[PDB]
Amino acid sequence: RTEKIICRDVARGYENVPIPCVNGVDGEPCPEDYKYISENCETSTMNIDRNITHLQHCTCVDDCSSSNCLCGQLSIRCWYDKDGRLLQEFNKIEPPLIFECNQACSCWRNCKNRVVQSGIKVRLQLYRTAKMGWGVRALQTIPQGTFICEYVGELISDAEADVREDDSYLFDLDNEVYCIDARYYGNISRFINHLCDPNIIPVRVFMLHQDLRFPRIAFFSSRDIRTGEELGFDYGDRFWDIKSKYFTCQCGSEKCKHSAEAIALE
Amino acid sequence: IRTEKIICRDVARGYENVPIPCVNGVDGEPCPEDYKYISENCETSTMNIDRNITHLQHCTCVDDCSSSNCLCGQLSIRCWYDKDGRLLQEFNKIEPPLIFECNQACSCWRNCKNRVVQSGIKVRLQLYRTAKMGWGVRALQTIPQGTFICEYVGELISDAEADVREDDSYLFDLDNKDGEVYCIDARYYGNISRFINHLCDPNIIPVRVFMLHQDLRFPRIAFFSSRDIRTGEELGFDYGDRFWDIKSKYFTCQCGSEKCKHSAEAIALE
Ligand SMILES: CCCC[C@H](NC(=O)c1[nH]c2c(c1C)C(=O)CC(C)(C)C2)c1nc2ccccc2[nH]1
Ligand SMILES: CCCC[C@H](NC(=O)c1[nH]c2c(c1C)C(=O)CC(C)(C)C2)c1nc2ccccc2[nH]1
Ligand SMILES: Nc1ncnc2c1ncn2[C@@H]1O[C@H](C[C@@H](N)CC[C@H](N)C(=O)O)[C@@H](O)[C@H]1O
Ligand SMILES: Nc1ncnc2c1ncn2[C@@H]1O[C@H](C[C@@H](N)CC[C@H](N)C(=O)O)[C@@H](O)[C@H]1O
Ligand SMILES: [Zn+2]
Ligand SMILES: [Zn+2]
Ligand SMILES: [Zn+2]
Ligand SMILES: [Zn+2]
Ligand SMILES: [Zn+2]
Ligand SMILES: [Zn+2]
Ligand SMILES: [Zn+2]
Ligand SMILES: [Zn+2]
Repeated sequence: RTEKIICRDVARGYENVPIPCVNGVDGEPCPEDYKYISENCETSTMNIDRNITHLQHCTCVDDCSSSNCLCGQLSIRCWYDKDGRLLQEFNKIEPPLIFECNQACSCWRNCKNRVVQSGIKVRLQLYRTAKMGWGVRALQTIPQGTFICEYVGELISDAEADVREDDSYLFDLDNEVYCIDARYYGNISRFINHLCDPNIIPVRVFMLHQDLRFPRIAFFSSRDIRTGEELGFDYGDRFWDIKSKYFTCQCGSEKCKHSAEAIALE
Repeated sequence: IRTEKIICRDVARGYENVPIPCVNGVDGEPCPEDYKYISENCETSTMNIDRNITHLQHCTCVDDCSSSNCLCGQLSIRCWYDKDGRLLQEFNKIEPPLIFECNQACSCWRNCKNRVVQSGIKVRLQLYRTAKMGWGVRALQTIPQGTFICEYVGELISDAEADVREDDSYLFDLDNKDGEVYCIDARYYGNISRFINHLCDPNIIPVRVFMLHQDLRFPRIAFFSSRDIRTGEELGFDYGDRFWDIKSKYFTCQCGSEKCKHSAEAIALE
């Protein structure tokens, strides 16, 4: 069975690079039961605080590579090396909040503290997996620490999330608590699966606003990733505690945490 | 015999598609820094802009949105951009129509033909010291008629706020004929447009445009060339008789055109 290219770019040109879709596994057509968006949307009054005088910002006259950058200090330090990658000493288990530079900073748009706001740079592909439906994999080697993509979707309150009947695309910001629901509106990140041996991590980031209701979710590689490797992050125990009553994990890792065999041993 | 100095390689600090340098060959005035350059409109208090994605009108096109089926074109009466991204010749240059560009709710691609203003500055511009009008903006290249130049960017404020500030040197009135009145004030936060002088023989026109939202209270202001512009020519638009009927009480127009309407030479004729 050939691996049919079925969409040249599921992002319709909204990302820096195309995201093709292929399926060499079954007959499932290119997913179209959602609206691809590259940035978060709202479907009720959120009124994100965008008051430019409310932004904390830096006064740097360099490239914001020094430890005196206020934006870096709000992040404990700027965690981006010279190439835009997270430092090796970055805490991949309890990631800090990242405050990037913004439109109030005196620095230039290309300073060292602007990785997530500059968008996707790696070649990704939406593909049909063997056991998990659609997935996302790398079309290039990706060094550890590289920004992959943002979890983009519909901004909704925790109360609205509690009413909705499909939480398969719901990312809880864990702040009043708000969520990103990618069920109806989403980007490439809604197709990234759970892996008990993840290779990307979510990190909360502020960029062009600092409304603490709405951190933005940035995925970075937690290790070097080989070409063709599926991308995945740890959906978390709360997800699998709820979803256990319906299905079990198919990641096939020797340290799988939620497989039938694994849960049966409990 | 003063030589021209380059005093900033990009007043936009890299926020635009292209750098916008500033030069002075006229006096000792340094690069203006009494404002904050921003590439997009800002808020200093809650405007409650309607950004509900389900309120967007959008098209269902699969092509490059060049057909008459495109709803976004229809909302503008038609799509007024030609294949090159220029406003059509028959486009009304007096009371122009609202332009509704395609948006994130449309099914078309980000590169369709109805996305000129949201794609940003493409022509090469220069901030320079004029002889009689302070700073101005001039073209570094030929600019054919109909080309998008830049957006009037600044701080969104209410009518009542504008009336408190009593300073319209950098104030653009959106002139919403229906309901709530808002202004763009580029005094404190602005982009290259704040530096565009008034000309009695103008070569650009402002056009109200909607892009990522369709809150009719907050059209965005897009400047397009109203004629072919030659390299070196200062850009300017007609500030409007209302501006001068207020300001001529204080100073006269220095555009120096034979068709000047606000000169001292012409102020004694009527
Ligand atoms: C589909 C999306 C992946 C599953 C999704 N993850 C998250 O919400 C989530 N929030 C957070 C993290 C993570 C994985 C972190 O790592 C840290 C944090 C960003 C601070 C907060 C999820 N978990 C759920 C639990 C119950 C009901 C629905 C659920 N959806
Ligand atoms: C300094 C900024 C350029 C002067 C500025 N122009 C405008 O507001 C303005 N609005 C409009 C157009 C124009 C020039 C149009 O061509 C048509 C339109 C876009 C529908 C509405 C101005 N004029 C004023 C008159 C009185 C008090 C303050 C003022 N500010
Ligand atoms: N490790 C996993 N084991 C089994 N199913 C998974 C796993 N990870 C993701 N899934 C499936 O994918 C859903 C989560 C989605 N966000 C991921 C995209 C999904 N695979 C799709 O094709 O749309 C889950 O509700 C599961 O149906
Ligand atoms: N036609 C004109 N004649 C004389 N002064 C003008 C003319 N057009 C603009 N100006 C001056 O520039 C102001 C408008 C500004 N938005 C333009 C930039 C301004 N020249 C500056 O140097 O900052 C006016 O209040 C005047 O001070
Ligand atoms: Zn800095
Ligand atoms: Zn900063
Ligand atoms: Zn910076
Ligand atoms: Zn597993
Ligand atoms: Zn269309
Ligand atoms: Zn459209
Ligand atoms: Zn379109
Ligand atoms: Zn004049």
